[PDB]
Amino acid sequence: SLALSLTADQMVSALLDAEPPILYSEYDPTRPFSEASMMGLLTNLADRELVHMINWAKRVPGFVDLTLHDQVHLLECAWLEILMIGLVWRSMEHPGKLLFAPNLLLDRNQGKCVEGMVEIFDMLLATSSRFRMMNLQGEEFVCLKSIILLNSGVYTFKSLEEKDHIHRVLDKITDTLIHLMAKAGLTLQQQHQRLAQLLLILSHIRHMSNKGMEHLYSMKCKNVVPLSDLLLEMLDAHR
Amino acid sequence: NSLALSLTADQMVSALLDAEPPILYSEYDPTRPFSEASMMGLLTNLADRELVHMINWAKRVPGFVDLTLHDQVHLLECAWLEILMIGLVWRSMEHPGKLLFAPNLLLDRNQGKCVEGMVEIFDMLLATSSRFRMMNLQGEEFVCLKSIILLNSGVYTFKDHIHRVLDKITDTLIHLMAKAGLTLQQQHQRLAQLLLILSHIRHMSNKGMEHLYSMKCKNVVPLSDLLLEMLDAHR
Amino acid sequence: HKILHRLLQD
Amino acid sequence: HKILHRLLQDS
Ligand SMILES: O=S(=O)(Oc1ccccc1)c1ccc(-c2ccc(O)cc2)c(-c2ccc(O)cc2)c1
Ligand SMILES: O=S(=O)(Oc1ccccc1)c1ccc(-c2ccc(O)cc2)c(-c2ccc(O)cc2)c1
Repeated sequence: SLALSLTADQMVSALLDAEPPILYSEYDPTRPFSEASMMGLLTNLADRELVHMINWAKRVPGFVDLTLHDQVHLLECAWLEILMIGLVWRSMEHPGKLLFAPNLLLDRNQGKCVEGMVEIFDMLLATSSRFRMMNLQGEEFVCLKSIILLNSGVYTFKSLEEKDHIHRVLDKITDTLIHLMAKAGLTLQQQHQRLAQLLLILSHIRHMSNKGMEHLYSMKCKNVVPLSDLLLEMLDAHR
Repeated sequence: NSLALSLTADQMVSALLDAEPPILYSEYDPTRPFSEASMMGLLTNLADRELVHMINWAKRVPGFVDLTLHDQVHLLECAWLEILMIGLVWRSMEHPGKLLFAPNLLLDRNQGKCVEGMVEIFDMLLATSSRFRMMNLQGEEFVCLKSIILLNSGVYTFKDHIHRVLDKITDTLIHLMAKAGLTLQQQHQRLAQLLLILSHIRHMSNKGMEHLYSMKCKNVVPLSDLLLEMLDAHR
Repeated sequence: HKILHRLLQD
Repeated sequence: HKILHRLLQDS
């Protein structure tokens, strides 16, 4: 395997070079908002982000070593977690707003246009504000996003050697995060604490995804917002 | 100022160990064959009684009493199923392939199929228990993880106090790993492994909460007022 | 009122 | 058969 031979610095540069681009929305400022229109813009946006996410996942160290069936399952379980942490990341410098796209910046007042969507909006905001207080770095973010990809579906799959390889890569990413924090001047006590703080946030990202996933069920059944063929397939993988 | 922060690592461990709730028993009827109604009857009765012990355990968690009553209610509401699940997983460690709900109630996955959707969460619980087994999770580590869940799961749905306690527990976890002889690299690797399992415990609780809400909607078994109130504020 | 309130104060 | 399995498989 190549991923296991990589140094921490090589891991970071590989992860940074594989960053997907920040796509634009079809949002028209002159046009007025409806629950169907806003969710349609978000659904159109996420459906395009998924294509880049799929090709970004191929670039994550160790991901191609996995069987194809495990690649499907990892992405099927983690796709909304990854969309959400990317959303939260690019929203750091915008307090009280979620930057879904450079042309789609929303506050929680506009998130109330969708029923029940206000509660998850506040959690994303709190997560984004939390990244601000921590001064989260881009090198730490790409580690966290890769951890989600490999971790969120590993305990829900007789060759169990697939999980050992995943845990070895996960351990390598932990080594990477620590290496980054040590360069920033943090003491060993500060390194462990920050490391714990970062990974605890992933627990909240799992919670937001689960909640968001069940909200996407309702819109599917409600049928007011059409869902793309790819998102429908990613959806019923959870339900 | 909170007393929990002035505690040392060993003082933290002892306080958590001393506050461990007891392992309760299910009803003593020998009918090992189960139906959907008798399965959920035994579990809801067991979990109701565990909840009373959890609430008194929570008050003993260093730093938890320093919070307002409203903040305490919020954390327990958000974390209770997670805490039940990590307790179940913990005491199921030495029984691979089975879940020890009580000493007199040890179930395998074939019995999980009695209730719709139980088997999916059952397997996740078994997977978590085997994961703990392969890691050789110690009881001192377990009580730290459980208190982390209590203070973390609801912290972002509300401030520096809880985060100062969370750092303290992290310090305690590392302190425990340093005593057991782990190197520096093994310390932060194991810390990360333990905390990532918390993401899956959160996942299992979310899916578990969805199904307890359907059992409420299905009226398969009468639910207690306390359980119904815990089910609320999750919808 | 919540039962949980009563149980925490006891 | 899935779109996801297809996109992953493309070379
Ligand atoms: O279930 S939510 O909580 O509901 C809302 C709706 C509006 C405002 C706030 C919350 C939520 C939140 C975020 C997203 C989303 C969309 C794009 C993206 O890149 C990241 C997240 C999405 C999302 C994800 C995928 C979709 O196809 C459509 C929407 C949903
Ligand atoms: O969501 S489960 O997977 O099972 C299903 C599945 C479908 C429909 C209804 C329930 C699950 C698993 C574990 C528990 C439980 C109970 C006690 C305990 O100490 C730990 C876990 C519980 C639990 C928790 C609280 C209760 O009042 C009753 C049961 C539930």
